[PDB]
Amino acid sequence: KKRFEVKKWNAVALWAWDIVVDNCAICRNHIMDLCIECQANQASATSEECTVAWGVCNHAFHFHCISRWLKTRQVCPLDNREWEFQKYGH
Amino acid sequence: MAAAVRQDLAQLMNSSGSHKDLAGKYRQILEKAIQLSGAEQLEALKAFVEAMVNENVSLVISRQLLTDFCTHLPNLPDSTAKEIYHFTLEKIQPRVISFEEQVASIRQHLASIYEKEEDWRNAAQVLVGIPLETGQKQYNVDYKLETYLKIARLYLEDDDPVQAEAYINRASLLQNESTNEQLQIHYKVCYARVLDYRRKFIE
Amino acid sequence: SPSNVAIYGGLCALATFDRQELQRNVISSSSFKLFLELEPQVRDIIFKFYESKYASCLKMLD
Amino acid sequence: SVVNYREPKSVCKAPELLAKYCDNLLKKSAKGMTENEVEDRLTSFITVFKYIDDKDVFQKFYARMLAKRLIHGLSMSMDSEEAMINKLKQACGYEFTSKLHRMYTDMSVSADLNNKFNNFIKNQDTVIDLGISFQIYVLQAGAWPLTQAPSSTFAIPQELEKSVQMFELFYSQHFSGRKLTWLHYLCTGEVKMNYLGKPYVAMVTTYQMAVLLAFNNSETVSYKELQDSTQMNEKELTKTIKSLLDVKMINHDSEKEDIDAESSFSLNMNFSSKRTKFKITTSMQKDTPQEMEQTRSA
Amino acid sequence: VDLENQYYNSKALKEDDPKAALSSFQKVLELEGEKGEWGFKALKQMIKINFKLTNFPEMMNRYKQLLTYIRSAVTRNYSEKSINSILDYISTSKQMDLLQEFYETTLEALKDAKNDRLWFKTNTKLGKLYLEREEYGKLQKILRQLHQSCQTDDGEDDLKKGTQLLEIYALEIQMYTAQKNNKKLKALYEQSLHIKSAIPHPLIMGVIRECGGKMHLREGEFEKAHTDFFEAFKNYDESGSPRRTTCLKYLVLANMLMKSGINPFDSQEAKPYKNDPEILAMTNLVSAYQNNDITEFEKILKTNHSNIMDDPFIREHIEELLRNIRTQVLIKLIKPYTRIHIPFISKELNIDVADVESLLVQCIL
Repeated sequence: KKRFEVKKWNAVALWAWDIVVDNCAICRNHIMDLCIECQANQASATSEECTVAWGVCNHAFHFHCISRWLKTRQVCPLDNREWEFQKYGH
Repeated sequence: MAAAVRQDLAQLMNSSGSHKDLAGKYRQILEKAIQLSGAEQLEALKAFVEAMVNENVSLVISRQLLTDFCTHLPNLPDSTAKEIYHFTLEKIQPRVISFEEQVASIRQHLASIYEKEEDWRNAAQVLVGIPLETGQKQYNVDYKLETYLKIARLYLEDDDPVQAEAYINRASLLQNESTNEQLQIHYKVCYARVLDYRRKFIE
Repeated sequence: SPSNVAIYGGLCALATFDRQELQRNVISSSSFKLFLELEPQVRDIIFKFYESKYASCLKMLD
Repeated sequence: SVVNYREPKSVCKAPELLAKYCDNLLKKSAKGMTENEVEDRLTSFITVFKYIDDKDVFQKFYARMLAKRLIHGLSMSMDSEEAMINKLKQACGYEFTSKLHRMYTDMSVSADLNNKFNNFIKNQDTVIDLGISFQIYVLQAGAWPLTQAPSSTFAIPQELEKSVQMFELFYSQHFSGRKLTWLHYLCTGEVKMNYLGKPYVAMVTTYQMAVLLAFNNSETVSYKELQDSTQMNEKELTKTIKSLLDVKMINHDSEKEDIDAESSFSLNMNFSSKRTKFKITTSMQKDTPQEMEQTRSA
Repeated sequence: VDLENQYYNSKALKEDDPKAALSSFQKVLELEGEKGEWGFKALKQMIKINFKLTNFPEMMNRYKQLLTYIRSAVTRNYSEKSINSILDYISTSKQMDLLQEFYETTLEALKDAKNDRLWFKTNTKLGKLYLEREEYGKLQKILRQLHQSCQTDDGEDDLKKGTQLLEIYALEIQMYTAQKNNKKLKALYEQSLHIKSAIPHPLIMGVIRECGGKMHLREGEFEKAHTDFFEAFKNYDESGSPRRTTCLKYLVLANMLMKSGINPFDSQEAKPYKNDPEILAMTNLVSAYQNNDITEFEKILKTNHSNIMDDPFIREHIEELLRNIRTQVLIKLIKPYTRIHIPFISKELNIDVADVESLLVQCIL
């Protein structure tokens, strides 16, 4: 009577970082979504993600953002401590 | 007596009863398991885990009892607890996304034995095993912070600055949302050491 | 004829041109490149003069 | 001047009404619209779209809509969708459209995985030799507007348990060092009722299926009991219960009763339908207007 | 409604023999091919049996009932997906001899212009096949039919993750790189750029770029190569392997020659794949180039010899890269002195006095 079974079932998924919360704080825009600096600049808009700088941490923020910061002060503003690069994304 | 627990579990195994009653019965068996001493305790607990990870047990039941099952574990001697922690982690793996908290809890506890016994690397590597940003479940700022910091501190003790710098960098971004002062002071002291160990003297 | 443009544009540049102009006009240009390729004698002469290879360059030149 | 200035006020209203309209055409209806019928409709749309100053709001609404329409598989004309993005690309600039495209390309990857799994049938299994048909779509989180976080820490009922675990095991083979995180909120499955005298196969959301399996043990089940069993937020549960009550798959103790947490929810044995293989999904109807409203207030 | 087609179909799925089955498969079609999908899945299953047992003229004949349901009540967008699934399975299961005809009969039905992508994809499959088969004449014929489109592969339609026009330019570039005439490749590349604006995101854009980047490196326009390889890598991630490994050498090479603004790794290109030792060498090699330290560069070249040296394109520039490091190192060094000796700098650079003397002369000029 009230017996059931299933061959094959899942629920749709995602996979994410390795980002914490509040849309990767050094810009108000997502890591995949384009920052202020990128969108305003426009001269060539890459097919997936544009230009993201990965840290030793494996948490990433925009390249342009850390780069504008770097000129006055070498140190990274959110980390408040020094930043060296390590790994490149996709 | 471990064999008797196994018998009792096998017999409940194919049941489709109410949550409160079914969980109450496993709870009684769990209490039976905990009052054993020797090889029986270890075995009955392993047997308990084998029954929980079976696909004929409801997820509601398994998540509850597995929380219950975790809190009784630190209270057992170190050898028993360590063995069980390793077994339970291998056995929880097929439905790991459903027992994520329980994996984390076991791993904080498993790491705490390794720290005490001065086997730093396993304690760190164990903590690295705890998903904190890549899971379904997203834990409070401080828990995550505590795990990254403990991981970093453990690498510093084992004289490995590179791993330490990775997890201490991951810790910094939580540190500012953290609203316990002591933990933020530990973070700074630890960071200062990570720079120390990296031969990054001036910073 | 297309042979003579390669000769003319090469030898006529080399006399009167300085270093900046040589690199920018004769060397970096896609256009002149078919011509340089057409006869290697004109081409070898330009580089050899530029590299301070004057002994090889003048020998091809006479 | 005339396009901008007319009877409704605020500016944000304009991408939303345009979004809803695109969505109203884009989702399959009763019989659908033929090829090229949409293409002419869309052309008129691209001129009105230019005039919008707050394109940001459009881009975001159209992104979420494209996501729902792809995940549900309720897109009438895939050609229409592409056509809409292709029309936008000339006007806007290349960048605008890049994210919409990036989610589309990402589907092709997912498609190929779905097939991997479907092929996994041919190999020795006997758990992949049972009930209902497949759905998955493993995607990128920031490439779609879909945020993850806790969906609701759903227990996932027993029925559904096998088949998620087998695929979870399979999946580590494909990509090592990456974890699957489920979007219970979007998923839709089917239920079959053997408690009715005329079998109907309901197309249900997984939450409704969860609330529906409880009835098997005890005919009428309280609201306090579902909260324990299903393990979902009280807010998210109200919307699901409400929907499930609105159609008479589930019915109250009497002929008429309000939706409350103080009444048990008995299974209806007098449910009738005008179509066999009935559907009810797909969250609440109210949610889309509410989202729009709540979003506007935000 | 659906109930009769489901029962008829489940009964056809038995028999497990192509005989007695045909009548049972038929009856779902007889009810009307409205939805059409019950009728489609039924029809698909008979093809599966037919290539395994039976005989191929029989298989081709069953296939043709789906080809003629294309102007019927079976939706466009389903029929194209339905077709992609069957075509992919048949290509793997059997050879080119038989396989060619299936593609040819699909093309037959599609005549009328409401069959853009469906016509293109199959026509493409004939193209791949023809080069293998060693056919020249029919290969030409397809390409002239594809050529007619200006920017396009869709009416406004969905699948155009290939292109029509651009594929021809790509195949042409694949021939001209093997033949090796530098000139024609440069013109082909400029002529392909005009089309690019209305294309979405395809694989074809990276393939065309790849040749352009190499020609730019030869030219002196190192910068035009970097951007084309960088732009290409993303699409190469979506399709995936093996080309990502080779493309990555072309990208690191190009970035060095610009002198400098290095980013093969603070931008985005390979995050888990970079760990493999094959790609690993490149990362280390780039780190040695950016710090401009001679002793490390030379250690990598010796140690992990094969992974750099075997590819001839990269191999060609390597002499220049060595000169490049030594030249930057020289400009740093020079500054504490106002009298520095040539055997002292030759010894420090790790070469003999005469190549240093020749470098200096060119450097002052």
